[PDB]
Amino acid sequence: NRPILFDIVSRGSTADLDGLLPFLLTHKKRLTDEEFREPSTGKTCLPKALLNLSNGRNDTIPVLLDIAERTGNMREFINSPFRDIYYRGQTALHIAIERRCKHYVELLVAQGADVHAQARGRFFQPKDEGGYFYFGELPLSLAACTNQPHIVNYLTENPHKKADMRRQDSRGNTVLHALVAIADNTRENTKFVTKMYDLLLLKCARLFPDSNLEAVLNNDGLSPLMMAAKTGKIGIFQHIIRREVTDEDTRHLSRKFKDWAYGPVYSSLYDLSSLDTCGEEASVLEILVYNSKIENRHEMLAVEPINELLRDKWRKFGAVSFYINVVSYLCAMVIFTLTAYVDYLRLAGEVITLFTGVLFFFTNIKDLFQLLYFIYSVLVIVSAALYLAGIEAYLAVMVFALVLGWMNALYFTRGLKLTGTYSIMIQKILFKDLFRFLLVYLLFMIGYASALVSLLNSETFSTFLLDLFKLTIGMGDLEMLSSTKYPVVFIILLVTYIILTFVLLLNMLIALMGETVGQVSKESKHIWKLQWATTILDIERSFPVFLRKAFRSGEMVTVGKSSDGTPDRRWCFRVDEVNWSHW
Amino acid sequence: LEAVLNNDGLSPLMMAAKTGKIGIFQHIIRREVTDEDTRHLSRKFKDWAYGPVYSSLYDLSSLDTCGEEASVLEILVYNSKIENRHEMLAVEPINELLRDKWRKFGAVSFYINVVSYLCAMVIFTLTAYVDYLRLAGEVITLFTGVLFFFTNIKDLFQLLYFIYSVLVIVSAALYLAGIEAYLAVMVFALVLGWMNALYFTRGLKLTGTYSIMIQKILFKDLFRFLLVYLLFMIGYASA
Amino acid sequence: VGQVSKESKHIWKLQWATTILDIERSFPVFLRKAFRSGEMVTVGKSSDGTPDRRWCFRVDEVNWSHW
Amino acid sequence: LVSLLNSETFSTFLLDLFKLTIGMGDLEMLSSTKYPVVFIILLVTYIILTFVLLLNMLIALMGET
Amino acid sequence: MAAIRKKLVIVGDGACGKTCLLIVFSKDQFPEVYVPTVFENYVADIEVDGKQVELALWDTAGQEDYDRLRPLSYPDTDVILMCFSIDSPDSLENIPEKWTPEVKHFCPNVPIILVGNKKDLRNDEHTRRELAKMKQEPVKPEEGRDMANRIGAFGYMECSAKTKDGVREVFEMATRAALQARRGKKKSGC
Ligand SMILES: Nc1nc2c(ncn2[C@@H]2O[C@H](COP(=O)(O)OP(=O)(O)O)[C@@H](O)[C@H]2O)c(=O)[nH]1
Ligand SMILES: [Mg+2]
Repeated sequence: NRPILFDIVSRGSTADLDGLLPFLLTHKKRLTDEEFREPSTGKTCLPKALLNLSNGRNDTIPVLLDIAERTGNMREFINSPFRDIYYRGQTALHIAIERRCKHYVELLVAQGADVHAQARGRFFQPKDEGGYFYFGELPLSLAACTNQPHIVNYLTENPHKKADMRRQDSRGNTVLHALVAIADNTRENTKFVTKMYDLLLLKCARLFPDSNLEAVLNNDGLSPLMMAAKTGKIGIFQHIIRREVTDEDTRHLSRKFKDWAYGPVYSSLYDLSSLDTCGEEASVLEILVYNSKIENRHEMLAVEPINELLRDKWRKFGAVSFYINVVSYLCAMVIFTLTAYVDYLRLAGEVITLFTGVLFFFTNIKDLFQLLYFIYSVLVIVSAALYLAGIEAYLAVMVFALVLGWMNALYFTRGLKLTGTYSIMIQKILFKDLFRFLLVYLLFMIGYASALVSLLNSETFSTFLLDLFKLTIGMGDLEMLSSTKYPVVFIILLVTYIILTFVLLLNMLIALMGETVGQVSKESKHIWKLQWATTILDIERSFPVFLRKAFRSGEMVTVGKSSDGTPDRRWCFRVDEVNWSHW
Repeated sequence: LEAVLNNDGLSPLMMAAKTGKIGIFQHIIRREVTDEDTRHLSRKFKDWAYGPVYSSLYDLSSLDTCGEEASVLEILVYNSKIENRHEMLAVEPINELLRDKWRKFGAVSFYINVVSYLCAMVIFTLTAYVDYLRLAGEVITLFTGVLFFFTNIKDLFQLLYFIYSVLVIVSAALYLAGIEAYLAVMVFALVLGWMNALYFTRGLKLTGTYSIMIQKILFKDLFRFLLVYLLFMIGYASA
Repeated sequence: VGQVSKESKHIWKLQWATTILDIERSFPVFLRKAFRSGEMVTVGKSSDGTPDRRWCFRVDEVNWSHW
Repeated sequence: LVSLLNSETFSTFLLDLFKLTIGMGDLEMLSSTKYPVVFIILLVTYIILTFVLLLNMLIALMGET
Repeated sequence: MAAIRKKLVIVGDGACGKTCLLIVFSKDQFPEVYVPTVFENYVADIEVDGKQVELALWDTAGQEDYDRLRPLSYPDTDVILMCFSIDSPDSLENIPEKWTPEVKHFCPNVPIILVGNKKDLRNDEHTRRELAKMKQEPVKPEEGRDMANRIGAFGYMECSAKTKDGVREVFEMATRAALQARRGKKKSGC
C-alpha cells in the first residue's frame, strides 16, 4: 500500500521494490494515480525518494524511473506538480537541485523532466508576502541562487533541452533579477553573487550575441541595476556600476572604460546609460533618492560615478541657480506684504497678490513638509470670495497665510549649504520633540486651568485663562488670586504649575540634543547631501526636455567599434583619479 | 533532574535567570544534544531547512505567560535585581518572544488602556460643574476614583497613583458633611490625574524615552535640588 | 542622563516588557489561553511512545556560511 | 500686527512691542485693534517662534558649531 | 524570441470531448482504443502573431473523486475553454446554471471561449433519430451564438476531433485571448 511504498522509498532499499512492476501492470495502476499520491499535497513517490539520501546516494531512483518508463507514464511521473498552496508547483527537479545532487539533476534532465516548471506556492514568495525563500521560481534561477555553478552549466549546455536564460516568471523577473533579490550586504554573499552574475552574463552573451540580458525588464519594469538601487543591495549595485571585463568579444557589456594615462594620473570613462536626468527611462539616481526607502541610502551615494555626478551637476545649477528660486519666494513675499496697504497701480498689485498665491497653489498641485506649503495655498483661496462679499473675516485668513510665508523662508534657508543643517535641525525639533511636547502641554494646561477655576469657586474660565497667559508673560496682574475661595492652596499650586510646565519644557531641550539630535548630529553631513540632492533634482525636473538637453553632463564618446561596426556611443562622464601605487 | 526543585521552589534555569548568571542560562536555553537516547533532554530542535534559510523550534516549557508555574521571563523582569538584566533579553528565544507578544497585545491594545484613563479624566473633570444626568455623572466620578483605588490595592511610581486614590476618599465624607474644604482635596487629585497622563505616554514607543527622562530628573536631581532650595529660601527669608 | 543616554534603548525594552506583562496578567486564564504564543509540536516519539508535545515557538534564521 | 490693528502708527507699535518683549510695557496696541481675537494667539505665537528659534541656536551652537 | 508560458484549462460536462479535443491538439492522432479520463502535464508550442507561446493544458473531469480536487486547478489560470456537446442538448442549459458560477467564483476576470464539439454528429442519422425520440434537435448554431453573447464569451467556435476540423484555429484564438492582459482594474479601492 501507499504507506509501505513511502517507507520503502524512505529507506532506499531497491530490493524491497522487487515485484512492484508486476503489481502495477496487473492492477493497471500508475505511479501518478491519486491513491499513490499523498492527498494533502499531491506528493508522488519520486519527491519522497529525493528528499531522503544516504551520503547523497539513493538506489531507488533508477528503478522508479525504469518502472515509470515501463508503464508509459514517465512524462506525468516526472512533471507531476504539488497542488498545496504552501508548496504549489514544486517538481522533482526543484528537489534535486536543492539537495545538491548533480548526477540526479543530470538524470532527470535526460529523462524529459520539465526544465521551465514554475513553483508559485506561498512558501516561495518573498518575506513581505509571507514566503520564506525567493529564487525566481525557475530551476535555472534556483541553481544560480544556491551557489551551484556546475548545475547552471549543465542546465544551459545539456543536449536534450536547454533552459533559456531570458525566461521570465509570473512576476517577470529573470535570473539576474532573482540574483539581485537574494543578495545581501554581507561580504561573502556579495562575492559569490557577483561571480555568479558575471558568469551568467558572459554565458548569455556567448549564447545570445544580439540580445542583452540586462536590457530585459520585469512586469514592474525594473532592470537589475535599477532594482538593486531601489531595494538597497549595495554590493551588487556597486559591482554592476563598475563592471570591467577583459574579454574582447564581450567588451561592450562592461561599463567603466579607461581612456588614457600619463603616469600617476589616470582618467577612466564611465557609462551614464540609465543613470542620468532628462531621460525618458527611469533614472537610477532619481529612484535612489525618490522612492528608495532604503536604510543604506546614504552609503549608495559614495560610489565613484554617483558622487561626482552631483558635483558636475552642482556647477551647472547648484551653485548658480539656487539664488533665483530663493528670490522668487522673496518677491512673492513682498507682493503679499503689500496686501495690508497711484490707486490704479496699487489695485493692480493687489490683483497680483491673489495671482501670486494662486500661482503658488497651481505649482503646489502640480508637485503633488510640502503639506505646510499646501496649507498656505489652501488659505489663499477663501480671501477672494469674502473680498467679493465684503465680509470682515478675510483678514484672519490672510494673517495665517502671511505668517506661513515668512516661516516658509526657512525652507529656502535649508537649500543653502550654510543653513542646511540648522534649518533641518529646527524642523526636526519642531516635528519630533516640540510637536509632542506642545501636544501634551496643551492638555495639561487646560486641566490645570480647570483646577484653578475650581479653587476660585465658561466666561469665568475665559477670564482666568487669558489672565493666566498674561501671568506666564508676567505683564498681567494677579486678578484671579483676589477672587478665590481658597488661595492658600492655589498659591503653592500656581507656582508649582508654572514649574511643571517650564521644567518639562526645559527637559525637552535636554531630550532634543541627545535623544533626537544624537542621530542627527552623526548623519547630518549625509542628510545634507540628501537634502542637496533632492533640491538639485527638482530644478532639473522643472526644466523642459530642451532645457535639460542643454546641460546633459558628460561628453559623448565612441567607446569602440561594435559588432555591427558603428562604434558604440554611450554618453560617458569622465572621472579623473591619480594613484602612485602600482604602474 | 532539572524538574527537581529546592525548598524555595526554583529550577536550575529559573535560579540562573534570577541570580543573573548569564552564560549558564544561555547554555541551558539553547541546549542541543545529538545522542538519540537523551534527545528529549535538549530544548532547541531544528524542524526543516530549504538551503540558506533554517527554521529551528524552541521550547517554551516554563518560559511563557499564562502558566501555573512561575515563568522565567516574568521572574527575569519582576524580581531579578540583576546588573546584567539588560543582556539577558538578547538571547534568541527570549527577545523574539516579546515581539510575537507585541503583535497580539503591544501594538493593538495599548490604545484601550490609555483611553480608559482619558475617559476617567473627563469624568473627573465634570466635577467642578439635565440635573438628574449630571448627578448620575457626579456619582460616576466618585465611582471612577473608587475603581482606580480598588485596582490600585489589587496591584500592590505607583505610589503616586496610590496618593491619587488616597485623596479621592475624603471627598465623600466631607460632601455628605457639607464642609467647604473638599475642593482642596479635589484640586490635588485632579492635578495628579493630568500628571498621571505622563505614565500613559511612557508606554508608547515615541514618548517612551522622554517620559522616563522627565521622571528620572524629577526624582534624582530635581527632587534633591528642590529639597535644598526650599530650606535655603526659608533661611534667606529669615535674613 | 549620562548613564540614561547609553542605556535608554535597553531601558525602553524593559519598560515595554513590564507594560506587556501587566496586560497579560490582568486577563483571566481563558483570555490568556486564547493567545498562547507558538504552535504545539510533537517533537518526536518519546520513550513511552506518545510523542513529547512541548509548546514550541518557531524561530526563523538564515545563514549563508556553512551548509 | 499693523494690518491686524487697522509709518508713525507702525513706529508706536514697534517700540511698544519691544517693551512687550521686555514685559515692562503695557499692551497699548491690543486695545486699538480691529481684530484682536486673531492677534492674541498670533502675538503669543510670534514670541514663541522668535524665542524657540533662538533657543534652538544654543543647541545648534554647542554641537554643529 | 523567448517563449511565454500561458495556462489553459478546460471545464465541461463529461463525454463532451474535452480530453479528446486536447489529445487531438497534442499528437494530432485520434486514439481509437484508449482515452485517459484526463490529459495532464503537457505543454504545447504555438505561434500566432510573431510570438512563441508555450501553452500548458490542464484538464478537469468529474466522474469520480476528481470533482473534489477540481478547484485547485483554477488558480493562476490564463484562459478557459468552456466546452459542451453539440450532439447533446442537455449540456447547453447547465452551462449558465452550474458551470459559470464556479468559474467566476474561483477565477474571475479571465477570458472564456464557449465551444461546441463534434459538429459531425449533429447531421448523423442515429443522433438525429435519438433526439427526435424526445422531440428534441441538435444544438443549433444560433443557440450557441446567443449563448456566447449571453454569458460574455470571448469567442464561439466548433470542433471535430474525429476530422480534426477547426482545432488549430480554436486554440489559436484561445492563446490570442490569453495574451491580452485584461483591462487594469475596475472600481479599485483607494
Ligand atoms: N465519432 C466521434 N466521437 C467522438 C469525437 N470526439 C469525441 N468522441 C467520443 O466522445 C467520447 C468521450 O469523450 P471524452 O474525451 O472522454 O470527453 P471528456 O469526458 O469531457 O473528457 C469518446 O469515447 C469518443 O468516442 C468525434 O469527433 N467523433
Ligand atoms: Mg476525460
